[PDB]
Amino acid sequence: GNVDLVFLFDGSMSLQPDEFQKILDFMKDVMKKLSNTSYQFAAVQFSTSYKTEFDFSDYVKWKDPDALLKHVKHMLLLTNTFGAINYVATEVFREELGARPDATKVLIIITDGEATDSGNIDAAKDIIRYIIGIGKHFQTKESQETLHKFASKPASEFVKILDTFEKLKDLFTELQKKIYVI
Ligand SMILES: CC[C@H](C)C(=O)O[C@H]1C[C@@H](C)C=C2C=C[C@H](C)[C@H](CC[C@H]3C[C@@H](O)CC(=O)N3Cc3ccc4c(CO)c(OC)ccc4c3)[C@H]21
Ligand SMILES: [Mg+2]
Repeated sequence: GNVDLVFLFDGSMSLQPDEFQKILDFMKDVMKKLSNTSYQFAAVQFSTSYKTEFDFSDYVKWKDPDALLKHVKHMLLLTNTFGAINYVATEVFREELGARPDATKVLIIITDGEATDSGNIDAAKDIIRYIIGIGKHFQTKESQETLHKFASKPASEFVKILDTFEKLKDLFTELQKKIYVI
C-alpha cells in the first residue's frame, strides 16, 4: 500500500562519528530494500533543534539514498524528542512537501539517549511510531521504559532496544527476513 515513512534520527553530542554513520547506513539500507515499492521517504535530524535533511518531494526526484544523505552535518547538541516528534507531525507530513493524503503514516525514531525536553505528542497520534534505542544509555530497564511513551502500542512490537550500534546490521537482517517484496 501507500506508506509515507519519516526517519527521525538523533544527532546528539553523545554520538561518535562512526556511530552516527551507522545510523545513516541503516537508513540507506532500508530505503534501498524498499526502492520500487510505493513507500516514500523523508529524514529529519534532531538534537536541540530540527532539520529536514530531505523531504518526500526530494526523494521522488532523486531516489538515491547516497545522494539524498550526502550533506548531513552532525548537530552535536541535546535530545529534544518531544519537540522533534511534533516537528515531524506538523512540518514534514504536509502535502506541500510531497506527503500523500491517502498514505499510511509511519515514523521511525532512532536515538541513543533519554529526551531532554518535556511535552506531549497528541499531534502525532495518527502516526505509527517505532523507536529504536541504542547503546549504553539504555542498559537499565527504567531508561528503556521512558521510550514507551513515544512509541505506538504495544511496546513489545514498537520499541526496539539494541545494546550496540553494530546490532543495527542485525536489525536490518530481520527486516530482510520479514518483509518480502515480489
Ligand atoms: C517488519 C519487521 C522489522 C524488524 C520491523 O519491525 O520493521 C519496522 C521497524 C524498523 C526495523 C524498520 C522498518 C522499516 C520499514 C517498515 C515501516 C517496518 C514495519 C512494517 C510494518 C510491520 C507490521 O508488522 C507493523 C507495521 O506497523 N508496519 C508498518 C506498516 C507498513 C505498511 C502498512 C500498510 C500497507 O502495507 C497498511 O495498509 C494496509 C497498514 C499499515 C501498515 C503498517 C519498520
Ligand atoms: Mg545522545
